[PDB]
Amino acid sequence: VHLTPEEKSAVTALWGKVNVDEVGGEALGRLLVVYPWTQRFFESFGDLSTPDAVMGNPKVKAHGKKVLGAFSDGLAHLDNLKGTFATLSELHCDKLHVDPENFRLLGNVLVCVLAHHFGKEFTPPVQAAYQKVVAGVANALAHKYH
Amino acid sequence: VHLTPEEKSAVTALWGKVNVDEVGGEALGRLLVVYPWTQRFFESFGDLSTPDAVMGNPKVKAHGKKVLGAFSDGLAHLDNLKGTFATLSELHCDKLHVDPENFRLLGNVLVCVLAHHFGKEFTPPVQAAYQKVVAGVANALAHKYH
Amino acid sequence: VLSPADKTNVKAAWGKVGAHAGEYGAEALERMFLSFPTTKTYFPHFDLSHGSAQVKGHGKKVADALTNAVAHVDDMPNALSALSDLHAHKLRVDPVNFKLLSHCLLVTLAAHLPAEFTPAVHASLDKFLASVSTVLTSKYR
Amino acid sequence: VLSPADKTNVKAAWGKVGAHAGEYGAEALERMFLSFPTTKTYFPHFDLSHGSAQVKGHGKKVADALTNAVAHVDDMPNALSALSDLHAHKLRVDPVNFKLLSHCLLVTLAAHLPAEFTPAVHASLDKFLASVSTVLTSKYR
Ligand code: HEM
Ligand code: HEM
Ligand code: HEM
Ligand code: HEM
Ligand SMILES: *Cc1ccc(CO)o1
Ligand SMILES: *Cc1ccc(CO)o1
Repeated sequence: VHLTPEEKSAVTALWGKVNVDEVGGEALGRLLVVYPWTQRFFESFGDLSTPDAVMGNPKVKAHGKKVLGAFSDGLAHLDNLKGTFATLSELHCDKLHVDPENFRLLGNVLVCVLAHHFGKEFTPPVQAAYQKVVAGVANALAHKYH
Repeated sequence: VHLTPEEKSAVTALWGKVNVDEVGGEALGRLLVVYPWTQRFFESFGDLSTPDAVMGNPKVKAHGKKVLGAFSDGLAHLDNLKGTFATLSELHCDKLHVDPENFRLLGNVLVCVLAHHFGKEFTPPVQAAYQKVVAGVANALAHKYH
Repeated sequence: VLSPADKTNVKAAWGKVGAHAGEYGAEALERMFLSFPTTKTYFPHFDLSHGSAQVKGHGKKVADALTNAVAHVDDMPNALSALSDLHAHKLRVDPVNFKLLSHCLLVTLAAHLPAEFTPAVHASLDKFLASVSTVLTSKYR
Repeated sequence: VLSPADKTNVKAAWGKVGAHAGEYGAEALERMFLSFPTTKTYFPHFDLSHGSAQVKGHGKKVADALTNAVAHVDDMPNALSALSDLHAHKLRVDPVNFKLLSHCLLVTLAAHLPAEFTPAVHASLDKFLASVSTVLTSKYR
């Protein structure tokens, strides 16, 4: 991924304000609510039967912290995303068989969560930079499918 | 992409019977009819206003010959589709900005045209082998997006 | 959204399919399971072997659903409400798999209808199958 | 296909936009043009700079078309027929671009209406925008 120096700085400054304990669970929860077929991959998490049950599910919140840490790793390795996510790609592709369009969906849900949390601070130029990041992460995760 | 040795034999055996002068134009023509937003990329080709115009359009037929020739090249280098399609990938992604979902659509229209020509000879196992090929071609063409 | 010409083509083409609809439904399933083996995860208890009586019986069910949708083409959400609950609410089928089966149905029709699978018919059937897929993947009941 | 709960959620959330229509539509367009520069190809005659008066006025037309779509949620092919003719017949907009603008509209709503943009409402607005997009990309006359 190619971010300008200004984009990298704006992305980093915003990400430093992200609640590491909550934003991942919020993004994963909204994926399961907005795109309910993704719940099929997470039946072991228990009750996902209503939006409130999804968003309040402790297994969703706990796994979301791991998802967010993977995005954090991507942000620390913007020039080598494919190597950073090689093992995650084999897991999601060779083992879980997640259709890669869903990678794009989670990235865009994360963008919606950042916009929801930061309001007017999530400016169009900051979003543009985050779209490059989440596209890179999704491409890297889909790399082993190819 | 992979393809078992039996899948490789079935694919090349069928392709030896494909008419190189017409099948590419039929696939491109049906893409323009079935997915009409794709006509936006072909304004220099002339009248595309009816299915009869599309399927009889001389520029569609001539260009389709080149498209089919690119598929033939892919079939000759199944273990290096990415390199084989490198020049076309920069053309379609960096110059034309064709959305890569359309590569998958054209590959699947080609599969339909093969089934149309070969009938019962286009068995489920033969189709399954061609789906690996056209997925590999589409991913290779989209490489400059990755 | 189907045009009047689309609806004409779909009713005509599915008429030409005729009594072979159940066979073509079974052939489309077999094509899908072989070409896109990830779809087999939705059918863990099925005999998915070539020519299994279970897949042939399920293909008849899929085809009869499509025949009903053709007959109710102006009112598909109402016609397909129970199937939508099954696929979208209970089974949670990823919408990508509907594109796969729809494609395999189109391949099956192409393989069996060399005299009638015109470009216009191909285009109209694609829109019909996409519309059915939207209904079956929507939670509205 | 939208549920009764979906329509309730979309009317409730979109009704709060009100006179922000032009500002919020312009913001969604600006987000799209900056985030996905390939979309700019459809607007060659446009000044696309940040505070462009062209984008501000076009954004109001888009937002108001959505308000009209919300009012005619049960009747969108009829209500949006002229827009479908524009986007599908004349402009030939690639369907992918509707997903991009729809996402940028959700981002814009999320940035401005945090209390309203719940997971359930997010989900309903996504389906609504997907439904609008299907109409605008279909050639049904
Ligand atoms: C950018 C997108 C994504 C990222 C960064 C991501 C990241 C991760 C991470 C870090 C793990 C934990 C791996 C481990 O414990 O070794 C994981 C597991 C998993 N992911 Fe993803 N993921 C993404 C998208 C998706 C999507 C879209 C789906 C399905 C729709 C999915 C399904 C799963 C499942 C089922 C697991 C295992 C959960 C469990 O049973 O504990 N992932 N992912
Ligand atoms: C997916 C398989 C595809 C293959 C194998 C393929 C192959 C080719 C080839 C061989 C050329 C000629 C390059 C040259 O002469 O230098 C070409 C050009 C072109 N392709 Fe594709 N193509 C594919 C898909 C598409 C799709 C899906 C679109 C648009 C919807 C598209 C749009 C174009 C255009 C606009 C040109 C230039 C035509 C002109 O104005 O001369 N291609 N392609
Ligand atoms: C045109 C698209 C489709 C149509 C018209 C259709 C129709 C049907 C019908 C009629 C049934 C039987 C209903 C009953 O027994 O009460 C059924 C069941 C089922 N369908 Fe579909 N279907 C479609 C696509 C799909 C796809 C793409 C998948 C997954 C890849 C899928 C997975 C299933 C499963 C798992 C069952 C239950 C089988 C069982 O346990 O007996 N369907 N569908
Ligand atoms: C929810 C989705 C959309 C809605 C509701 C919408 C609505 C509208 C409206 C109301 C107009 C103006 C009608 C008039 O002034 O007479 C318009 C024009 C236009 N739209 Fe869209 N639109 C949508 C998506 C898109 C997308 C995704 C693109 C391409 C990226 C696009 C490209 C255009 C263009 C090029 C025009 C003509 C502008 C001009 O030259 O005046 N639209 N649309
Ligand atoms: C009429 C129509 C074309 C495509 C779709 C998807 O629901 O619907
Ligand atoms: C009702 C509904 C949800 C998604 C779509 C796409 O046309 O329609």
